[PDB]
Amino acid sequence: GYEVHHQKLVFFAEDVGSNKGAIIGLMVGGVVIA
Amino acid sequence: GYEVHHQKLVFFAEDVGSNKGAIIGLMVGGVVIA
Amino acid sequence: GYEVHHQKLVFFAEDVGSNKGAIIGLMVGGVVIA
Amino acid sequence: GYEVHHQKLVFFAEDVGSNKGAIIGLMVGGVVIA
Amino acid sequence: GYEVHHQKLVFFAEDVGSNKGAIIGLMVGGVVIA
Amino acid sequence: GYEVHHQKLVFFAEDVGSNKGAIIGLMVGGVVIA
Amino acid sequence: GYEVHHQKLVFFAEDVGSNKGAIIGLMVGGVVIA
Amino acid sequence: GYEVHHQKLVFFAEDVGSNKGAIIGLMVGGVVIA
Amino acid sequence: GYEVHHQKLVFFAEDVGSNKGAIIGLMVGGVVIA
Amino acid sequence: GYEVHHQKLVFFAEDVGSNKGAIIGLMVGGVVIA
Repeated sequence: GYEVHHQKLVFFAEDVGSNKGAIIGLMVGGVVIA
Repeated sequence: GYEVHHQKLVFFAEDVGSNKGAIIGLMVGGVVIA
Repeated sequence: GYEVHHQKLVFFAEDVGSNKGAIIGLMVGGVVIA
Repeated sequence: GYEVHHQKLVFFAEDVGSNKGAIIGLMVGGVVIA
Repeated sequence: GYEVHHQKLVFFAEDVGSNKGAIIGLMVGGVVIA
Repeated sequence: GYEVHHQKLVFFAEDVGSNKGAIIGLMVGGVVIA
Repeated sequence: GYEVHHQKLVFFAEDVGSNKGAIIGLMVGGVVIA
Repeated sequence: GYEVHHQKLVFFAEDVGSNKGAIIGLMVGGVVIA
Repeated sequence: GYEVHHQKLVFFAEDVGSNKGAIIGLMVGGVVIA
Repeated sequence: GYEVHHQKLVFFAEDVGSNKGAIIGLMVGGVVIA
């Protein structure tokens, strides 16, 4: 018998304020210019 | 017997205020200019 | 016997206010100019 | 009998303020110019 | 009988302020220019 | 001065033959039974 | 002066033959039963 | 002066034959039963 | 003056045959039952 | 003057045959039951 519970993944846990750049959770490939 | 419960994935957990840039949860490929 | 329950995926959990940029949940390809 | 509980993964635990660069949780491949 | 609980992984535990560079939690491959 | 060119994203680069299952490029939510 | 060129992202580079299961490029959320 | 070129990301470089399970390039959240 | 070229990331370089389980390139969160 | 070239990252360099379990390149969070 197996169980997994109350597992969490959070990228940004708290607030984001006044960014003038680039904020990305998960990026796969691509180009980011900030 | 197996179970998984109360699993969560959150990119942005708290508020986002006054961004003048680019905020992306998940990006695959593409170009981001901020 | 297997079960999965109460699983959630949330990109933006809290409010978004006064953005003057670009907010994208999921982006695949494309060009974002902010 | 096995169980795992209250396991968490957090990239950014506290707030992000006034970034003018690039903040990425998870990056796979790609180019980041900040 | 085995159990694991209250295990956590945190990349950035406290706040990030005014970055003008590049902050990445996990990077696999890719190029980062800061 | 910045430029990005000849960037491509391809889900299936070569041919698909005689599938009796389910082939999906991008899936968001939903249920797939194959 | 910055440039990025000839960048590619490919999920399946070669052919797919006779699948009786499920092949998905990118999956976000959802349930896949194969 | 900076440049990046001929960068590639490939999930499956060669052919996939006769799968009766589940093949996913990128998975974010969700449940996969194979 | 800086340059990066001919950089590659490949998850599966050669062929995949007759899987009856689950093959995932990149997985973020979620539950995989094979 | 700096350059980096012919750099590669490969998770699975050779073929995968007849798996009845779970093969994952990169896993972040989540639960894998094989």
